[PDB]
Amino acid sequence: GAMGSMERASLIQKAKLAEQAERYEDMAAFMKGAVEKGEELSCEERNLLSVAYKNVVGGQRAAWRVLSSIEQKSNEEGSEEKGPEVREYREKVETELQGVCDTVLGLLDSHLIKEAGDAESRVFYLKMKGDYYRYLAEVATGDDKKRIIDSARSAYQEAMDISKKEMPPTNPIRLGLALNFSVFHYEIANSPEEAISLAKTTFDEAMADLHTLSEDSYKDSTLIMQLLRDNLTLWT
Amino acid sequence: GAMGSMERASLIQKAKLAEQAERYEDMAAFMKGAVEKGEELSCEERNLLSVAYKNVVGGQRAAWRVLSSIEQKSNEEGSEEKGPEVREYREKVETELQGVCDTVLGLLDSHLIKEAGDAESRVFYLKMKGDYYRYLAEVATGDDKKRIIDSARSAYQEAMDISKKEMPPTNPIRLGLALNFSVFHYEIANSPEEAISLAKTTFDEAMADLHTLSEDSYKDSTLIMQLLRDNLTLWT
Amino acid sequence: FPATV
Amino acid sequence: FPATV
Ligand SMILES: *CC(=O)NCC1CCN(C(=O)C2(Oc3ccc(Cl)cc3)CCC(F)(F)CC2)CC1
Ligand SMILES: *CC(=O)NCC1CCN(C(=O)C2(Oc3ccc(Cl)cc3)CCC(F)(F)CC2)CC1
Ligand SMILES: [Mg+2]
Ligand SMILES: [Mg+2]
Ligand SMILES: [Mg+2]
Ligand SMILES: [Mg+2]
Ligand SMILES: [Mg+2]
Ligand SMILES: [Mg+2]
Repeated sequence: GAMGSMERASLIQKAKLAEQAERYEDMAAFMKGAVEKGEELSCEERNLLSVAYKNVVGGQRAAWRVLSSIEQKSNEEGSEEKGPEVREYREKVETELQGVCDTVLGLLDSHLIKEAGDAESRVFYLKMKGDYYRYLAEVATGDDKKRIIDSARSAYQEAMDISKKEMPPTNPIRLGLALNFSVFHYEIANSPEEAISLAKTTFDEAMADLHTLSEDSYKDSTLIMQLLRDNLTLWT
Repeated sequence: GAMGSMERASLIQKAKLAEQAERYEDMAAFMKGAVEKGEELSCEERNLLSVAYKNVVGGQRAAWRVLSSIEQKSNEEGSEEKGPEVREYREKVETELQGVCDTVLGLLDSHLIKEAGDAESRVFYLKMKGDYYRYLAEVATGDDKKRIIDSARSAYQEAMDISKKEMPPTNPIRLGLALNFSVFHYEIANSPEEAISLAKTTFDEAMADLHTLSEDSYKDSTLIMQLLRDNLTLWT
Repeated sequence: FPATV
Repeated sequence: FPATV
């Protein structure tokens, strides 16, 4: 909307500047503007989009967890009543978080995903779709909790199916997708065995393909493999 | 404005929650709301106000310095032209920063300072006045640079005069004021000898009064004394 | 909390 | 940068 008058190239340039300045809200707005120009995004541009919103929602999630913990403590036995302020402020942060998720999901639905034909782009966007439904799921408590969870699962599953067909087992997008879908199983779907199985199988299949990679590709793949191992260690 | 319908006590409670959640923009808005209720602030409340805006403007200053450095490099010989984007975005951040400073100065002028009769409150607010004019000075480049600098100097000077008359040399507000006024001299007023002299004299006069303090007062005083020493080490 | 990317 | 509080 407000970025309608700025050149696409200028928005991209400014997103990169905002990243350098750790101005992630600005970075997200610039990339939102870029997406709304209607052209497909390059790999670098998709990274700017994801980095920006990851940082924004990351901060909101951290704040929501702080406030939720305080709220939970206030509802324990022996806690002397403090009024509606804790709930109200947790709700405020929660609503802002949901707004950011809805914004990202909106961009994916209008029209990033439908125009993404290459495996690398389509999987990247579907992973994002899974991730932002997962963030919605983390705060969901009502009649829509189950549908939100299934929306996350559905997006992750479509991404997994394409990634298995079209990309090598060491592909960083394939690896990152599996990492996050594994976390979905553990943290959202109450399926810790599925989480562990997915992380293990992904790790082992990547290990067997490392021999094919250059030094630079090896670096990115092994970094994510270490995250899979970290989670497995956390869970076993 | 938007906080007009919330109870003063609720605003204070929410500012404390926002602090715990590291939501400093929210914290500042809540405290702005509290100030606008029109009642004087307690010591704890003055701390919430200062903490909130310190963090907000601190982030803006850090971002402005990043962007200014990029802009400066783009104006060196051999740098291949990139268009107006760097200047535009530095200006955007700069304007937002100035807006925050103007907001704080507004609160001090309407009507925190005029209603502050006790030395501890009046010095606290005048120090803030000096600080936010200093932040304006850091980005000032036009015909108002000199007047902005003199506004900072004037506020700091009135604060110093009251603090010397009314507070012990170990008082943390007196110490923090002197620390910052010293930085003003070094960084803004191009008076490094005045900066060094002020830091030295403040340190030595505090040292001689430490014997009067309890363990808790000793802790706060010596912490700020170490900052004075750190600056002196940086400058000599 | 577990690692995601 | 120098220390302020
Ligand atoms: C367009 C494109 O190919 N983007 C993906 C690319 C993968 C590597 N990368 C990273 O920043 C790290 O890994 C991922 C980030 C995002 C996604 Cl969706 C998957 C992997 C970040 C984590 C790491 F462990 F440090 C490895 C690199 C850049 C973007
Ligand atoms: C109402 C009141 O008395 N507020 C001042 C009080 C001083 C101590 N303090 C701090 O957080 C530290 O020092 C200052 C902060 C602000 C100001 Cl204006 C002066 C001193 C923070 C720096 C430190 F070095 F860690 C020492 C304490 C709480 C507020
Ligand atoms: Mg154009
Ligand atoms: Mg809600
Ligand atoms: Mg399987
Ligand atoms: Mg009232
Ligand atoms: Mg300007
Ligand atoms: Mg003197």
